[PDB]
Amino acid sequence: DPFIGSLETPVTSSPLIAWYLSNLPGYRTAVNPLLRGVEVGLAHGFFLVGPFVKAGPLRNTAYAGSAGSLAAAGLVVILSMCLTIYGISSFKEGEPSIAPSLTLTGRKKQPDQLQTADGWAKFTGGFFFGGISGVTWAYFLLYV
Amino acid sequence: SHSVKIYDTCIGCTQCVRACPTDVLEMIPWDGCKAKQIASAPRTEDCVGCKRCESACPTDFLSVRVYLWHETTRSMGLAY
Amino acid sequence: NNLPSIFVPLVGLVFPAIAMASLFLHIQKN
Amino acid sequence: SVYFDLEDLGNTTGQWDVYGSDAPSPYNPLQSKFFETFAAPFTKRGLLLKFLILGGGSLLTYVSATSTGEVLPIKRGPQEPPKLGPRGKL
Amino acid sequence: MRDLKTYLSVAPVISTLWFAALAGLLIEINRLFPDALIFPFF
Amino acid sequence: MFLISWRGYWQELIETLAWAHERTPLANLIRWRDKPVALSIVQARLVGLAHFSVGYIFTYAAFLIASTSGKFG
Amino acid sequence: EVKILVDRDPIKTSFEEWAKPGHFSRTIAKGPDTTTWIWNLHADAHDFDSHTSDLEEISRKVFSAHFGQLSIIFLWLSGMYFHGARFSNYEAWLSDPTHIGPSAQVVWSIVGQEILNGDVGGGFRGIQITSGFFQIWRASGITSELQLYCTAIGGLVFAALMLFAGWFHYHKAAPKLAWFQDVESMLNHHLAGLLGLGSLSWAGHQVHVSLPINQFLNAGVDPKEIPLPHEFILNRDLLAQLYPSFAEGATPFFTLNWSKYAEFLTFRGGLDPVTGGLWLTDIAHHHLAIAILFLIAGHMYRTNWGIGHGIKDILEAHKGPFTGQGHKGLYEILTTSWHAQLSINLAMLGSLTIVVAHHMYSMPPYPYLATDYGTQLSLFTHHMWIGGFLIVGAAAHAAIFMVRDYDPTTRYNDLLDRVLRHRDAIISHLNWVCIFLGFHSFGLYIHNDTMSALGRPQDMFSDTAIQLQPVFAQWIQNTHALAPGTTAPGATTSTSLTWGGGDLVAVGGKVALLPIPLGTADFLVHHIHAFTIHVTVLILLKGVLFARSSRLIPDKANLGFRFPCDGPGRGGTCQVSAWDHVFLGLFWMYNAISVVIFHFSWKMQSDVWGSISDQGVVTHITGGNFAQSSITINGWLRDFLWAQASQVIQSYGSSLSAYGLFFLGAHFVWAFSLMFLFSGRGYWQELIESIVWAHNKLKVAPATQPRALSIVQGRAVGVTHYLLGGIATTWAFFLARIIAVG
Amino acid sequence: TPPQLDPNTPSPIFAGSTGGLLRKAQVEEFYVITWNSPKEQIFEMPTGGAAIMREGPNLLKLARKEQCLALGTRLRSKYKITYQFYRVFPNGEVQYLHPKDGVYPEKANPGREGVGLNMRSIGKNVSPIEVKFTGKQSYDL
Ligand code: CLA
Ligand code: CLA
Ligand code: CLA
Ligand code: CLA
Ligand code: CLA
Ligand SMILES: CC1=C(/C=C/C(C)=C/C=C/C(C)=C/C=C/C=C(C)/C=C/C=C(C)/C=C/C2=C(C)CCCC2(C)C)C(C)(C)CCC1
Ligand SMILES: CC1=C(/C=C/C(C)=C/C=C/C(C)=C/C=C/C=C(C)/C=C/C=C(C)/C=C/C2=C(C)CCCC2(C)C)C(C)(C)CCC1
Ligand SMILES: CC1=C(C/C=C(\C)CCC[C@H](C)CCC[C@H](C)CCCC(C)C)C(=O)c2ccccc2C1=O
Repeated sequence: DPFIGSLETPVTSSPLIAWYLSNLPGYRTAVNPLLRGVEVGLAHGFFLVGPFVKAGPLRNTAYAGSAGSLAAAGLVVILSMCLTIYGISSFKEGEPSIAPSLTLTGRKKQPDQLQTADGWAKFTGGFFFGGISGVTWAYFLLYV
Repeated sequence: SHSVKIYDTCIGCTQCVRACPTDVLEMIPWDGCKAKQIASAPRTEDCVGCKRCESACPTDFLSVRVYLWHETTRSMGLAY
Repeated sequence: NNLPSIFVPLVGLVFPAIAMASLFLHIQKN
Repeated sequence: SVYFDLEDLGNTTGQWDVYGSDAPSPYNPLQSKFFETFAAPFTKRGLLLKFLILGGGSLLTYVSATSTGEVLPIKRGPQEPPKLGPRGKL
Repeated sequence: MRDLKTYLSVAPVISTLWFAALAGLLIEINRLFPDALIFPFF
Repeated sequence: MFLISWRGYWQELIETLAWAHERTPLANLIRWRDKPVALSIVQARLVGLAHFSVGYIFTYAAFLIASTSGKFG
Repeated sequence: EVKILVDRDPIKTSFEEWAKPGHFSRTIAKGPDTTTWIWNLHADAHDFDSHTSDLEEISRKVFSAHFGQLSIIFLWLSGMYFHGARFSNYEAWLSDPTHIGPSAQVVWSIVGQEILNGDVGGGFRGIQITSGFFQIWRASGITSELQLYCTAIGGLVFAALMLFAGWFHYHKAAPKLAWFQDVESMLNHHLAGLLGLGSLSWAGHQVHVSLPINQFLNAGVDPKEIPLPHEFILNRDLLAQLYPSFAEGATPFFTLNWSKYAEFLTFRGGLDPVTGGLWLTDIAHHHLAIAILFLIAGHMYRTNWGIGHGIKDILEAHKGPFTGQGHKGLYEILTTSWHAQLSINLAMLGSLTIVVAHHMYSMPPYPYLATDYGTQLSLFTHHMWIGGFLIVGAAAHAAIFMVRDYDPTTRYNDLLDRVLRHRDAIISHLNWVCIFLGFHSFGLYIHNDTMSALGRPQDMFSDTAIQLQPVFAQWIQNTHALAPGTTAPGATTSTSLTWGGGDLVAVGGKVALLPIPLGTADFLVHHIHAFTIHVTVLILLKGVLFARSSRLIPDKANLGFRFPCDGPGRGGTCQVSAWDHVFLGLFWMYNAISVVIFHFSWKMQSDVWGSISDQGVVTHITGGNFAQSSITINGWLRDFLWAQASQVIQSYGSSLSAYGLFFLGAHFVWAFSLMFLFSGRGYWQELIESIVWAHNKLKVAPATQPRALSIVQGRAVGVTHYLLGGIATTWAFFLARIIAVG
Repeated sequence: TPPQLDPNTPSPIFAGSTGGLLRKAQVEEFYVITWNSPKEQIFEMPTGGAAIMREGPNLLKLARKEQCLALGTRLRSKYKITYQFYRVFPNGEVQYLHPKDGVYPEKANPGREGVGLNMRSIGKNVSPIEVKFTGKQSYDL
């Protein structure tokens, strides 16, 4: 549709990009949100562990990495909070999902349950658990 | 929606109706002027507040007045 | 003693977060 | 060459998912069961919020109070002898 | 001649002529009498 | 900044930013509840005046106290 | 075909149009009702595109204006030469250039301003000039004042000729439209004729006049004993004694054994030890090569004969991967409107001026120029400001074209439409880049300040705690230093001494040039420069692209180019025109140029300039504190603004006192500008109402009712006063410091 | 006049751009403008760029009423073409918007009801003190 505020470009519409983005955990519609959130949190915590231990205030002392690891965990907690409130102000208890109903081709498909109170709650819980697990794994691998 | 009012000093030159960008004002028959017509503002909910009608009005003071009031999506000029 | 080491972090960090969360939730409520 | 249909408005207004996928879950059933059973207590929202707030506050306060002077220069305190003021003030 | 005289009577030209004459008179007065802080004639 | 630059430029910038946020992947899942708009005229004037006054007061207080206390005389 | 087409006596010369002001516009010509009329009479004077619609009259007016501008420039040059001839100490400075300061102005003795006649040197009293004219005259071979007088007379004659030519080409024989629309012939004549021939003639002058006189001067001969320039032409024995190659005559040139001319056509490079400048033989060689290149390149376009190229054919027949059909209707657009050409030329001229300033400071081309610090500083800052102003004006004219000369029906271009169809992505990406660059560049400085204020000097981004070194620039510097050894066997040494590697050059006990080190501070300042440039580009591009229409206002093109707003509705629509975008980008151009000149001044004073004793040690002006004090804002405020302002504020009672006065006056003007930037028209109109009542009570009411300035006029006044005050402050501070300390 | 319908009108030839519809069209509303052209010609879209209008009936979708009115007034001023636009809601309701009486507002038409008329001079309004502590306003009286 030429009258929609979007353009078709090789980057935005390519088989490789489409496949890679559709295989990301944030776009798997059929899977329940908990398993996606667990993976997202694991990856985010494992990434976040590094910079705190590499550029922290105590980075030159012997405690450094341990302290940095703790800081990373704290950040995850804050992020989890930033998720929870976002659910409370967005999705009500009884309203259905607000995800798009039809695909690009035009076929009718089941809307994602991530945009729901229970779905978002599961996503946040999985994200918190995965973030804590990833931070712990990164610390153990780096300093053992 | 802002408030648009018309007073009886109008002489029916039809400049305000032509100046409106959202089709708010129109003309109706009247009795107390040479032109035998007067302006009106039925579609008040479509007003944005550009005040072009006041810009194009020959009188000692404007016979068409716009008072800003409660704003909404239409009066704020938002397309997103 | 050591009261500042317990009270400064509380006022500086925890209370602003609680107040911000409460105010955001109250504002966004319909 | 038409783009406006009144019968349905999802196509007319452009309500699509560009990168959505409806494929079945690739995760192993055993790992999925383990994660589902172990991550259950954090599913509730109000309980999660209250637990997060209380645990973060308590942990931060405990770490701040229990910390020694080696990590924190403020807890170590001054070491050099004091200094006098401009006009001899103490 | 009429149009040239009319142009010479326009505001910027008359202003610049008047101010040039005033500046010249002031400069010459200050040259003839170098410094002045009080009125000493009385 | 609030005392010279006016509203239309920032409104167009906000519209462009809204389009950019809407079109990107992995960030269009998050959506706002209140439509972002630029500040009003009187609000911007008030903000500029507050910034001006705060800077004035803080700068003069710092200079006065430091200069008077460095010498104590 | 190519032909000369003129119209005889299109206009009649008379004074009847001088009497009535505003004859060009009927609305202005009607008469003054209020005071605003006056303010309009000067605003629309030069808007030829609005006076009429025919292209012929506009082109003729443009031609006449160009001729008048040329006449004014010639008058200015003649005045400069006459001042150099009459009131100057050029002859005294010629013998001892190192110990005498140039001066070409003498102040009268009316009020007490005679204190401004400082002791420049050589038995003279006057104001020290920083135009660098003395070095130009020395490099040209001038050794007397009669030649300067003759040059001034010639300049006066040429100015009169230019004025007469302008009058003749407007009122007697005015070219037709087809004459101006012939771009191929104009390009051929500007490339082959204006540029190649002029540079060839200058190279001939340098070969025949400048080189022998400068060689005699460098040998140590007194300027009063040097033979006159025409003696070298008349006497071949003198030239044979100087350069034996001339004994062979012009035979080698036609014999293709050009090596015989290797005596006065060299490729050594570097700086001359005696004068601290480039070799004159290299300059003559470069001019000859440039003349050859331009003469060859001036025969590319087809005019009146079979051979040549067509610009339209070149544009249309262009095929590429990313372009496609592309440039199909650009020829008509470029040959139809003046504004697109004006924007392109303005941008190119600004970029060329910036490049000129950089190349001039890096490699000094004039004798005894590197050791005169004030001249270098003044030239750099002046050229940078001129380039910035031109670059700013280019965008404004581009917006004017896009607003009033663009129609997609008769003249359609594919590339412009493609660009206009995706402006949102461009604006969003530019905004993100600006935000990211600003955040990082300024957060580094704020972090350094905070870490230093807390007694933590080991956590800063500095050469000692956390090092961020410009590795790419250092690699380029090393490559340039090693260039003449293997990569450029023809050159004896490197082009410039700036590259890390080589020796130090000093003239007369003062440092001329030495390699410039690069560290963390250069990294930070370069990133700040990039951030400022990106923000200015964002502002100008947003102004240009959204000129015709916008999401907020779908019909912005109907309102025009210079309108204040659309109304209080839609939440507020103040400053939506492209004129407001240009007025906003002026501030950022000012900021960027100020930062650049501050960086250049501090770095040059700290790491390059200085003095040398007999032992061999070098003492710099500020003792190399740039690398450790310029990493924090407090260092910039204390070690640059506070420390280097001692000279300007203590100049009272001396010959520099005038500068100090300016250092105050500009400040005042700056503050004055704020009055026009923080207020509005209604308050002033309501006050003028009461003032007019008070006037009416005493029967002194004027017929022209006073009116407050328009919104656009107020914005223009504010921005003009702001820019003038800031620039004058910087000028006074720089000149006072560099004259008192250097 | 009786409101018309726009069942299956085609659309002009456009290559697409980023100035089109957004989430508000799917959530809140959008507008549709229909006209009739006697020949195929190129015009300028309000969203940026140029398009070509097919000969015959043409239909277009826009986001706001201001864009529709600007395009319609440009068409009337330059091409001498009659046009009409409606507003479309998410539930499918189509509301006739442009001339409701069948004639343009600038032309006086009998049978039109007057709204927002005050039969007094602008200086006859009461002071704000008279309307204090009440929900009305001085200009409303
Ligand atoms: C108002 C009070 C306040 C207080 C008390 C602190 C306190 C602190 N700041 Mg913060 N900060 C504040 C405001 C405040 N900040 C503001 C306004 C800004 C913006 C400029 C910052 C920006 C800032 C930066 C940029 C940095 C700090 C850091 C620090 C730590 C320095 C001690 C140390 O040397 O590392 C000792 C070692 C540590 C890493 C401590 C690890 C344990 C922490 C306390 C986590 C405990 C986890 C827990 C779950 C937290 C979440 C619960 C939630 C309720 C907060 C300490 C936690 C440093 C830091 O945290 O390093 C990354 C640092 O780099 N702060
Ligand atoms: C704007 C830039 C800026 C930057 C870069 C820094 C940087 C730094 N600060 Mg300073 N600081 C700044 C401004 C800045 N500061 C300002 C404005 C203030 C207030 C005055 C301070 C005050 C301050 C304090 C009080 C302290 C520091 C300290 C530090 C260090 C702590 C780093 C850390 O723990 O968190 C890093 C945390 C991260 C989560 C990193 C996020 C960025 C990641 C890498 C993103 C990269 C994106 C990637 C390319 C994405 C691609 C996606 C693709 C793969 C698909 C760090 C070197 C601390 C110190 O002691 O250091 C010696 C300290 O205590 N800073
Ligand atoms: C080879 C001959 C020739 C030369 C030397 C020039 C040179 C010049 N032209 Mg070009 N031009 C030419 C051919 C030539 N043109 C042709 C054939 C056309 C028609 C297609 C044009 C169309 C044209 C236009 C429309 C304009 C110019 C302009 C200019 C001036 C640019 C200003 C500047 O850069 O400062 C350089 C300054 C100097 C070198 C001044 C020296 C004075 C020169 C040598 C005058 C003699 C030039 C003239 C062509 C010969 C006289 C012929 C006549 C006596 C019969 C410059 C004088 C612009 C200008 O400034 O207008 C006045 C301008 O607007 N030119
Ligand atoms: C290369 C030459 C050049 C040329 C020929 C033009 C040509 C044109 N410009 Mg462009 N322009 C240029 C460069 C140029 N511009 C640059 C570099 C900029 C960036 C600042 C602009 C920005 C610009 C703007 C913002 C506008 C134009 C417009 C116009 C048109 C109207 C001209 C006018 O009426 O001024 C006649 C002269 C004046 C009004 C004099 C004003 C007083 C100046 C500002 C004071 C400077 C003071 C002095 C330096 C300091 C000493 C103080 C002392 C006197 C006490 C004209 C077609 C105007 C237009 O309407 O276009 C359609 C318009 O609005 N131009
Ligand atoms: C010195 C004061 C000042 C400052 C700081 C700014 C700042 C800015 N200007 Mg404004 N502006 C000013 C004066 C100023 N302006 C003036 C006088 C004018 C003339 C009218 C303008 C006109 C203007 C225009 C025309 C434009 C801007 C734009 C911008 C933005 C550039 C993007 C970027 O660099 O952001 C990065 C951020 C910074 C450089 C600001 C400082 C942030 C530091 C690092 C602190 C961060 C610390 C930390 C996060 C704080 C947390 C503490 C808290 C929790 C308690 C930025 C917000 C441009 C824009 O918005 O496009 C993007 C733009 O187009 N400005
Ligand atoms: C500084 C100045 C001035 C002056 C100037 C002058 C003095 C100039 C001169 C000039 C000149 C004096 C020039 C010349 C030129 C020449 C030429 C351009 C030539 C050419 C030639 C040729 C081209 C040749 C050819 C040939 C060949 C190749 C071979 C054989 C044959 C023949 C010979 C033909 C004045 C006052 C004005 C003004 C101010 C400044
Ligand atoms: C940058 C600038 C400047 C400067 C400029 C200059 C310096 C210029 C120069 C110029 C030049 C330097 C030019 C030249 C020219 C030349 C020519 C134009 C020539 C011609 C020739 C001829 C024509 C010849 C002829 C002949 C003969 C005689 C013989 C043989 C044959 C023949 C025919 C070839 C200034 C400061 C003003 C400022 C602004 C900017
Ligand atoms: C100060 C100010 C004014 C008032 C400024 C005025 C009225 C300009 C006055 C200019 C001169 C001084 C007036 C007189 C000019 C005549 C040439 C005087 C002739 C008499 C002798 C001096 C020769 C505005 O009108 C305004 C409008 C919009 C935004 C800001 C402002 C603003 O800041």
